[PDB]
Amino acid sequence: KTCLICGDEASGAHYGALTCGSCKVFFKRAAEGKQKYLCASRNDCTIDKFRRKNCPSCRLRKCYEAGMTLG
Amino acid sequence: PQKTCLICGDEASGAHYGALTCGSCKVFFKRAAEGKQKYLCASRNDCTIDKFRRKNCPSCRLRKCYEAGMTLGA
DNA sequence: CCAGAACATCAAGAACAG
DNA sequence: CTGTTCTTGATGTTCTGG
Ligand SMILES: [Zn+2]
Ligand SMILES: [Zn+2]
Ligand SMILES: [Zn+2]
Ligand SMILES: [Zn+2]
Repeated sequence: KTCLICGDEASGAHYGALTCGSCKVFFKRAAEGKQKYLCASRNDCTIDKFRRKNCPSCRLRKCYEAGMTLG
Repeated sequence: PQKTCLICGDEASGAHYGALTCGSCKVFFKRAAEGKQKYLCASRNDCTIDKFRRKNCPSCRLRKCYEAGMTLGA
């Protein structure tokens, strides 16, 4: 019943596994406009309801990594 | 011959609340400075703040400030 | 020159529309 | 569900009085 990216709330399957409302919207806007998001630390940046915004780079790869795509 | 931000690195504005800050940094501080922002760091309070990633970790940023010795006036 | 106020952006997460 | 638009907090850049 929970997201597999941020771990918050699941809304359904989108471009792959379960995602939160935002993780859905994020993944697209993100992977499409190809923006080299660079982590600010050591890439392990824990992502969740509270922090997911803090670092697109880490969030984004968590997507590809946890299975996700555009088609 | 260029003055640089002691916090973000962007083009420095002036001596604000304590040090050579960038435009935003000045403001950024004052706002959060005294307020319940409750910013949360991602990793270990040791991120690297530069003009293009200052938005990422507020916590670290502000902390860097307090560390650089900024202030409002006690 | 600087601390603030005032006016202007960005972008994330929610609410919609098809 | 997926594509698009709206709302709003967090930020940024100008404009002001002392
Ligand atoms: Zn999520
Ligand atoms: Zn990160
Ligand atoms: Zn700065
Ligand atoms: Zn941080």
